[PDB]
Amino acid sequence: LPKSVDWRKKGYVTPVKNQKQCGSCWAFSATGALEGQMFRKTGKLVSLSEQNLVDCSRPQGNQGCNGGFMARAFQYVKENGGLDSEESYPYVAVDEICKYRPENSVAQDTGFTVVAPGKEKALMKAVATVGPISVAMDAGHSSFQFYKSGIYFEPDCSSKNLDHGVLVVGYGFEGANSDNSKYWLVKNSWGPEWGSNGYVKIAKDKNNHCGIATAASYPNV
Ligand SMILES: *[C@H](CS(=O)(=O)c1ccccc1)[C@H](CCc1ccccc1)NC(=O)[C@H](Cc1ccccc1)NC(=O)N1CCN(C)CC1
Repeated sequence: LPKSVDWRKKGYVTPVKNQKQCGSCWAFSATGALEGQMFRKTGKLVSLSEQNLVDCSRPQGNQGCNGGFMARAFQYVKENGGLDSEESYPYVAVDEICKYRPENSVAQDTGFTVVAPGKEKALMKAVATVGPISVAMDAGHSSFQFYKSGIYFEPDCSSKNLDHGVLVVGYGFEGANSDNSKYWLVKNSWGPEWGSNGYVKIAKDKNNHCGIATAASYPNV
């Protein structure tokens, strides 16, 4: 595998979005992964509708602004037979009634693939050969809220108790040593003003730091 990967450089990633005052992180992680996979198959990067996921995936177990799972979002897309674009189904950061319109569907999946739980080597393989991967992490510490640059490392992070869904768009390392200061390049959904232009580097190969590889998955297009 390459020593460094950054799918943003290949056009697989849309601009950083902002979930605002709604616990829809899972929806942004899901659309991010689907945007990358749809790009692989069509060569077109189209911003997808998180609102569509928020309003419509309750039957699959999601609770809109009150939390959800990327896996169940992918299941919704499969069962629903499609997902609308952001332009046609705008984000309003509140739970509303499903308004999915088939004519505006621009993405689909037939299910999803789960990365071996807790295996950072497996996650690395997926990121390198598949594209952006949806992941869950423990981002509940104040250190994460205040992240600005460098490699994020929180001694109190849990690899089991996760509370935030984000997107791994690559990996690499700082300094000159390819085997040191390694990190996962993560796209957050708190706007471009947060962290490093909306992104955060999470310590990689540091015993599955913050559970980055505990619940990773990607939609099958
Ligand atoms: C997104 C995380 S966030 O809101 O940006 C946030 C903010 C500050 C610190 C950490 C995280 C949401 C928030 C959900 C929430 C809303 C309101 C009150 C409490 C919580 N979190 C999720 O949706 C997580 C994502 C996830 C995916 C996979 C594995 C582990 C976590 N899921 C979630 O919280 N769920 C799952 C579904 N269930 C019905 C409700 C709770």
